[PDB]
Amino acid sequence: RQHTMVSFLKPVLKQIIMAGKSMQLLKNLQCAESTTCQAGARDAERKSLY
Amino acid sequence: ENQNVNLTRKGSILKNQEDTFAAELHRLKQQPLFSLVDFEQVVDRIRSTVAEHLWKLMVEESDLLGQLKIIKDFYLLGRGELFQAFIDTAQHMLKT
Amino acid sequence: PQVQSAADETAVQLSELLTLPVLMKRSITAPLAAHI
Repeated sequence: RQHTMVSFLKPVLKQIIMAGKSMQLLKNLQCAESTTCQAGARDAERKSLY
Repeated sequence: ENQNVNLTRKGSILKNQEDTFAAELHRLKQQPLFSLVDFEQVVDRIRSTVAEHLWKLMVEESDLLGQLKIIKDFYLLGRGELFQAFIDTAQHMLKT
Repeated sequence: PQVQSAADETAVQLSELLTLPVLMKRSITAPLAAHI
């Protein structure tokens, strides 16, 4: 149902989808252990989206 | 540990750094959140150190290359002229 | 050290890093091995 679009995210829903797709690709592409998994800012130390 | 049971008291590959990794694990225990990333990083560092020391022991101390060369010469018939001469000499015994 | 002070914290640092059997082994056999 077209109604499944989140209205508050709808203006940014496309960018959100693109970011999610890129991250899903990177984690889903068998990347060599890319140094860009920096041991620095943990996603737990990253302020959560909330 | 199994090799050090038979090998003379050669210390750990990491030797005194084992306690350092223990201290890192204690810090991880002190971490309020379990991070798989930091644990995996420490485990990978220890693994890499152990693997490099093991490779050095195997190749220089344990001469893995010599054993592979022997296996090639005999099991893989690497000494093809030698195994050919052996076949030529033993054919009467091994044809039966 | 083990359990012989109060404020001291290193006295148990090995006891938290190492298990009691392994700690006891390390603590006893090294001088034991030296004397043997």
